[PDB]
Amino acid sequence: AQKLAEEVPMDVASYLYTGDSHQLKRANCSGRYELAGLPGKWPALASAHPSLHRALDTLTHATNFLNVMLQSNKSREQNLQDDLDWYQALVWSLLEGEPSISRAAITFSTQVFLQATREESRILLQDLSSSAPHLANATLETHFKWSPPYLECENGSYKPGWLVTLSSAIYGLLVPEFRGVMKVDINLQKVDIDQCSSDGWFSGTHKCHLNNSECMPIKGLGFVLGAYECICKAGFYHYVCLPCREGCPFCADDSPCFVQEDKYLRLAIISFQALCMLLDFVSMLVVYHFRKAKSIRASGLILLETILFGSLLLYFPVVILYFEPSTFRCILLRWARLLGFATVYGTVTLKLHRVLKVFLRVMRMLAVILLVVFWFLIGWTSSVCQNLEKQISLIGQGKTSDHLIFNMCLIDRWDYMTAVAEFLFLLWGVYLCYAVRTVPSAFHEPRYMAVAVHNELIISAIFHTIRFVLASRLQSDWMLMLYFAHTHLTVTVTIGLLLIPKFS
Amino acid sequence: SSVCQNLEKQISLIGQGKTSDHLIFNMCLIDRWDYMTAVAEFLFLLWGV
Repeated sequence: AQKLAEEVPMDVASYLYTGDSHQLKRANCSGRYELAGLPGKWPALASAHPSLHRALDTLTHATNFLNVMLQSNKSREQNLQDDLDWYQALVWSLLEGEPSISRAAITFSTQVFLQATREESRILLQDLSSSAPHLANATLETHFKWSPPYLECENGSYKPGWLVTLSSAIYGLLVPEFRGVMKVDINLQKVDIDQCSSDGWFSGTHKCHLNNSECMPIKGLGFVLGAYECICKAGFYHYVCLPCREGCPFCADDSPCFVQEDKYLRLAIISFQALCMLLDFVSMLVVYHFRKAKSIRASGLILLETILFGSLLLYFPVVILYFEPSTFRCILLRWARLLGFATVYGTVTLKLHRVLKVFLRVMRMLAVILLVVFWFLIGWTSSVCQNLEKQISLIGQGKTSDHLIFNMCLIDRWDYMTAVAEFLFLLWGVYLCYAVRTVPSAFHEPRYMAVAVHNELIISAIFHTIRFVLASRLQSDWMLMLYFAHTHLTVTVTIGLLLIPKFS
Repeated sequence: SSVCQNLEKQISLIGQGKTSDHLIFNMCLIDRWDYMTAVAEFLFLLWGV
């Protein structure tokens, strides 16, 4: 409607859309404009500047004045002596009242009329029909007469200004009739208009509807189009308002907000991780086949398969942290860590305790610490889920280093003291191995395990250290190498020292 | 540690009251930890028994 309604006035669209001197400084008009529909629905001073009210006020004052005056009894029609002076001074003061009332006429015949227009400072006035006086439209009516914006031209180029008129028909004086027509016209061209108003002058926000849309319009200049600036709300800007590439505002570009990946790297990483877990399972089967010469008695078949189930319980964290951080990730992480940890190293150290008694009842020591670890997962798990899944803190976090973003599983002071557990439960065995210093068998099994223990203490301490130190400025790739590296190092090691000799 | 490093000042507290019908009463209170505490005491003395 409004869009198709723009193909209305040729050599005026510069005066309409640009509101420009192309249709004004040089464009043959030979006709005044007409807002009888080029306005809003009708605004009728319901969508009003105050100036409308001021104009109507002076109008109605003069209207009542002349009506009651003409309603004076015995209407003489005495236009001879001085009544002409009264009407002349009246129209002078009239057009002198409004600084933007350009021309105005007043006719009274119960063809000739008084008129005046602002030349520079005086009311260029003469007893001749001018400004406005529509006896024709008053007879057609046979209230006041609203009017239309215009242009300073009837058979000429439309000069500066677009003229909106106010007009009325002089009610006569014991009945009434049409006895005159008085009307003025003011410049409806320096009149601020609103394309994005809720209701205004034919407000159409046809530049920013929804697509990250806001209209932050150009408020008051005058009767000019293209005066409704729009804003591109939280996305890109290339009359283009666009989204972001992601839920990541400040999209001066539509660039991405995440780290660059190294997928090809990650494939082989995971494959090699499966390699080690394959070796784990495989060697468990190796055990359950070849169980009948020295190793079987000195080293429990049971206790071996314990350790391997440990390693297979253990290697998960890697395959985890290739995948994305959901909160359900982090918890499995804590699960696998502590379970593989205790389940292996308990049996390890207990063998040595038994050795030490031979110097001078296994599982009824081990199931204890497995118990305590069960308890722990439960306690901490519930204390985060039931009471912190929703309320206060967030675990899976989108943390940013510098330009980019990355998700990750986060920490808590809990896992600090957990690492410290690792410290001490090894350090026991370390005391153990040290003072048990010279003690025989055809294996140097104690030297083997003691090696494991010194290894893991120093090195798993380090791994936990270099994760907790600077996690808040990590990418999601350097970390993975860390996990891969330390777990392969220490634990493939601590497999091999036990398994290697027990073939040859 | 959980208290003294996270929820000391930031978001939560313990000095805390509820109401019977429309009247006030403050106290300390609980979370899941005291639950697990109890269950440990239980099992410990079970072994003793």
